[PDB]
Amino acid sequence: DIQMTQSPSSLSASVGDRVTITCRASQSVSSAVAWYQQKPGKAPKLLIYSASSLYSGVPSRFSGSRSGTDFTLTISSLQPEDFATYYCQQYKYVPVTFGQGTKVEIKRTVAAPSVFIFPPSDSQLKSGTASVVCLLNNFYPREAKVQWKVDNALQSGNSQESVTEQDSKDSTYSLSSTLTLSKADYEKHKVYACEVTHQGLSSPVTKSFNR
Amino acid sequence: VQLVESGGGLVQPGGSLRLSCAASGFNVYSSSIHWVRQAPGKGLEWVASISSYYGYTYYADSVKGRFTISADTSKNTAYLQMNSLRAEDTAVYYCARSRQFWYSGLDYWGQGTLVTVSSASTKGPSVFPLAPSSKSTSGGTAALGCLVKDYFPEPVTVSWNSGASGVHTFPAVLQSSGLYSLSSVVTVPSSYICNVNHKPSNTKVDKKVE
Amino acid sequence: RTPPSLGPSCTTASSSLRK
Amino acid sequence: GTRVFKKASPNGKLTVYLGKRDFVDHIDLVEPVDGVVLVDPEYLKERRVYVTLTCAFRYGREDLDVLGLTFRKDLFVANVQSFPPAPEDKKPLTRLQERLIKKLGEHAYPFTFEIPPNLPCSVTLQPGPEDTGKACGVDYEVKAFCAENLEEKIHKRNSVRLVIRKVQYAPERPGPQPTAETTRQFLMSDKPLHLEASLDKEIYYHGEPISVNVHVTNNTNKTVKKIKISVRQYADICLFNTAQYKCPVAMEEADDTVAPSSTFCKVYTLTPFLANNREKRGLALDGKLKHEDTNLASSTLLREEILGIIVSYKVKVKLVVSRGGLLGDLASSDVAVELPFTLMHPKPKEEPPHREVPE
Repeated sequence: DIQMTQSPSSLSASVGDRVTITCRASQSVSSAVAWYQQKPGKAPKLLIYSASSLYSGVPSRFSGSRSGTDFTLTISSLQPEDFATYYCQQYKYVPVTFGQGTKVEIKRTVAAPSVFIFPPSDSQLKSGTASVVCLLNNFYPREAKVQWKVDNALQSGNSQESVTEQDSKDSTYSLSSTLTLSKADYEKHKVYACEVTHQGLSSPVTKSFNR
Repeated sequence: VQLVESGGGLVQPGGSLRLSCAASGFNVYSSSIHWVRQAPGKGLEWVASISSYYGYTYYADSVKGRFTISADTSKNTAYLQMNSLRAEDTAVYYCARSRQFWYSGLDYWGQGTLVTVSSASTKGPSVFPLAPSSKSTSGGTAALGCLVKDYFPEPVTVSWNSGASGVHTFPAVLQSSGLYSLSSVVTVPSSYICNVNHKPSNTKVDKKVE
Repeated sequence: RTPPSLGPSCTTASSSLRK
Repeated sequence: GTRVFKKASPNGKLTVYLGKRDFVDHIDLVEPVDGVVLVDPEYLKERRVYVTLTCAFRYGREDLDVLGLTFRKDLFVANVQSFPPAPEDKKPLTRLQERLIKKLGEHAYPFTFEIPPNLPCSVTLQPGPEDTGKACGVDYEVKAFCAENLEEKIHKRNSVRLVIRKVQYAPERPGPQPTAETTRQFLMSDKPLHLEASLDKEIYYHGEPISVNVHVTNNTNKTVKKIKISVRQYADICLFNTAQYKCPVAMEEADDTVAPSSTFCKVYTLTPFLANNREKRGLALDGKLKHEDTNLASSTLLREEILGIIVSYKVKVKLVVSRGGLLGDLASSDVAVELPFTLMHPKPKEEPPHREVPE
């Protein structure tokens, strides 16, 4: 078929920057290209068609371009509204095919994570398994490493992260990391610590507990 | 002037489902109608289209043989009937609209309908507390929370203090057990309950922390 | 006579024009 | 507006550039047909290159049995001797031609065709399985070839041929609402059967439903046994000998009866579309370029006969009325009314797609 590879695939900038997304097509698709914005948990919306025509009700700042098999979407100055993911679509050949997306975020000044740790509850221990939850709150950028050391030991595939989208009045992400053990395993050891690394905190922080 | 999809829930592997998309306020013979699926965080995949003006239907080779797009133009609705379903076809399926004369992108999308496909009994969570502590307090701010773990159908919702600025509810994760886990927390000072609910289980549990 | 033609020459294509 | 159409002669020697394939007829003015023709690096062997725009009627012959065979009869032919340029023929370039020459050089020879405005739009007549060759109806074609004189037998590989369409679009202002009414008086009384009908509006777009308001005042002793609503395409075809047909393209047969001394008011809604009209060979469609689907043909618009294929539409509303009475079943009692309307595309912003754009 036609592969439509969006180049940048993720990119940071601030309200008023001039961003450009690109999308290269496997072969000549003429100008049969559309561009789409999708906000999280919400259905994709149509921005540009025929590669260069602005859809009705779309801000002037969005612009489509074409150079043979290469297509660009530029935004001349980001607004608070239009922080989302963007796909290109060729529609010159069944099967029409999209791209992988390009996430655009706020690119604020760095902010450290409010890092915590939560032991498991009495309610959950009576159930036969133990989850212990480390929380990273209100930080930028999104990148962050978390390591669970139970008795200063590497988490051997027993943890799981999860993270929101950044957008808020303060432009920051948050992230939880959940280590899940069976009560049998949990009660053996005593030292449950969570080490966090982030480019807003020099010396890697470690919260712990014993219960 | 809207699209609204219907059907769509949990069905065992190899089974079947039929989605309907009720097209409100535009002329079905001057528009083409498509389904587009988006797995959990993985982009957009066209699956099928139909032209009622011309009586033609088109498919992706992935769903050929087991998906069928139909239209009942009397009711302004279209259908995607889905048999022989895998886990892979789990996604948020979207009903999107196209201008028939002539195709200028998908200019209107439906709110989506979720269709999970797993062997997993439709089980509800067991909420648990995250008590505020010295190991969770920072500069006048102490974080409380709730853990929602081991629910089988995707959609859950969490309110804090019954409609009550500082709450983060996290995207859920799937674990080796095929159940869903997630958490929600709240920033609050050193001086509350969590309204959790899974519609697919018919269970609302508002636990409290301390 | 008047011209006859048979059955269903190059493909039509496009090229760039600068503004 | 940065892309232009191109096509080359099979042997490369000649290439034709155009800014579009569809040239809009706005009734009093038609978009001119302007492009350039490029003569190659002495691939050229001939001593002159002309370009010709032909409006032609294309048809197959019923009396024969040669699948794919068609004949093109010219209705309007224009020429330009653009290579070499002919003096006493100075013309100013369009902006499109000026750009194309900068892009290509002095060997890109221009041509401009103004189209006579009293010519038929591009229309294609619906083929059937048997019809395997080219699309019958009315088509435009720009032809570029290189030959000694205009008498020379033109080799096919020394030439290039491009289909172009002449198209109209819906008017800005809709006409007056379509209303109609007829009264039938019967033999021994003067209390009439009255049929009033109306459309919701005068201009409709392809695929758009058509709402028919029907008001029957039946003052008679007869009974209306059925009510038939049909959308009809009318085609007036002129090629020295004229022809004409009216073909129902959508139809509802309501078993809605009107009693004696009864009124009856009901809205009916019909939507003309091609899918349930594929059996109708010869039905008029908007012009095809090669073989892609087009819609039921749009209404021909005309200034206040003419060659080609003139299309127009009417709703018909017919009351089927019981018989008996004085004359048994010998005389019809039926009552009908016809409601003209315009069926077209809205004016676009960009030139409509050449082919099936999701192909």
